[PDB]
Amino acid sequence: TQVIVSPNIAAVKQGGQQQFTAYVRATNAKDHKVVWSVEGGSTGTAITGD
Amino acid sequence: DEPTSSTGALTEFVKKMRATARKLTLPQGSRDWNSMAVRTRSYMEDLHL
Amino acid sequence: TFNDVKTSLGITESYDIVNAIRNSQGDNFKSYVPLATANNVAEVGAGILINQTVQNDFITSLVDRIGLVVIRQVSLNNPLKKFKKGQIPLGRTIEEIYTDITKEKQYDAEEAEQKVFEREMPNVKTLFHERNRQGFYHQTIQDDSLKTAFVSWGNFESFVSSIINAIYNSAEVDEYEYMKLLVDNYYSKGLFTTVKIDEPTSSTGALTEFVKKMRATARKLTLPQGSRDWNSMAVRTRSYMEDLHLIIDADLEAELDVDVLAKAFNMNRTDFLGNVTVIDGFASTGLEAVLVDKDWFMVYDNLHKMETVRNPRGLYWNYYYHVWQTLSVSRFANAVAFVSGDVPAVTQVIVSPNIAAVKQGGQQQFTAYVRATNAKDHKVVWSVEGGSTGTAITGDGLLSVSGNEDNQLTVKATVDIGTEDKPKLVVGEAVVSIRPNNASGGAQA
Repeated sequence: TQVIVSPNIAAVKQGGQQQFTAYVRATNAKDHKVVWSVEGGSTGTAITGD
Repeated sequence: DEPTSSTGALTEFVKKMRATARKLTLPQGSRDWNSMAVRTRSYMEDLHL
Repeated sequence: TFNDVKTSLGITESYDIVNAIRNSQGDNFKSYVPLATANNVAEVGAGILINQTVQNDFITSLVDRIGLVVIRQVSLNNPLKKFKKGQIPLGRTIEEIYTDITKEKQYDAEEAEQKVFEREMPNVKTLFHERNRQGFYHQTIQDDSLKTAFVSWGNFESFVSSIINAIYNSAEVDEYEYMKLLVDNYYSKGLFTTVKIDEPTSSTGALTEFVKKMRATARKLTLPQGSRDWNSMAVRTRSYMEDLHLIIDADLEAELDVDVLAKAFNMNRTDFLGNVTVIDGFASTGLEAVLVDKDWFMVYDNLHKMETVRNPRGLYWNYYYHVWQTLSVSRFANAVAFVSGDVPAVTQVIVSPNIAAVKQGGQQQFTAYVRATNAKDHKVVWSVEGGSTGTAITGDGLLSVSGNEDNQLTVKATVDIGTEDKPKLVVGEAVVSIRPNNASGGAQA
């Protein structure tokens, strides 16, 4: 039904790294896969898996 | 889910907490929470988390 | 005395505001353009260091006088003096004793017939503090030559008083640096219980993830049953919430102050839960927010002695203010250092009472207490380095010495972390002396 992202508001230092956590809110326990992405910013600003 | 795993899993734990603690203290009681399965009733001043 | 000098003496002068700039551009320096005496104010308006005898502008034979003397006074106080615990006149060493809990046995009346007078030793760990610093603050005041430098008696006394307050400030400056040094000693020796955090300066989630580990450890330290961990001796001990002292620096306050509190409708729920004190130090790397019991500090005193001599040939006094202290750290109190950055997998392996004193042919079990930082790994590897030919420790800590065992032993509890090609070990150690048996000895059937 929805996805909740941990640290909904984040304020990260340049060069810093904030670990984010997805919380998939569901009914059937299929343990669904998350694709992480990021909008805006440079080429260097890129999210990894998890 | 583990409530320490996120903030979104934390509030989900609280909603399952407060819903359950209300069920234990309904005036009509239930069989669903003992292990002798009797219609018992708890009170809010008695529940210890 | 002095001959000529420049006015800029210790001045590096990033840019010349006087002629090279204010006379030069039509820029933001236009507010200083109409000032007629600006080239004088920019010259000596920082203060000068060498005083000339400037003549008078009209009667050139006259001189210009010092119109005011501003003796400026400072009072320097140790922020950690509330952790100081007393004074020792006689003696050097402190014997801090902890007694620990013991193990239950089962009731059985039939076995109790023959084991009335059986004996069971208590579990007592002790540690030791001894006197550390011996220093003095030499100062010399030559009162009679200093009468040439003043005109008022009220300024002469306020200056000679100030030099007496140059020591008693330095005795408070150096005592503070020694009480910070006990923290960084205790981290360098690897004895805090490190809670791995992120650097709170980077992301505000990493700040808010740090407040959670702060309040948890504070609640964990003060559980009424106590806890075996959180100290270096590994005993069950219980802290009081009024006795926890969170020692942060000034930057980590303003992170909590601007970010966390400013935006907290309920201030007491993200509070640090300690008696927060502020430093500007910890000196090492990643170390911050040391959360200790007040019994952690074992700072005692030995001598506060101001001893004076007067040279009568040259009219001066010497002021030797001796300070002798016992600056040390209890390990029976429990202490947490929230270290950001990368910390090892295992910080220390605490072992059993390290004074076992086992008879030949006897046995002794040695309990390892691994201070792991992250979650889980790390089976302990045991070792009997020391005497041999009979001395053999098992996979648990049983020693089982010998009949022939004479030399003291070094029971090692080894934990392998890291790379299999360069195995970094965290080796905890325990000592045991071997007293002779003298019965069931010699030869045997």
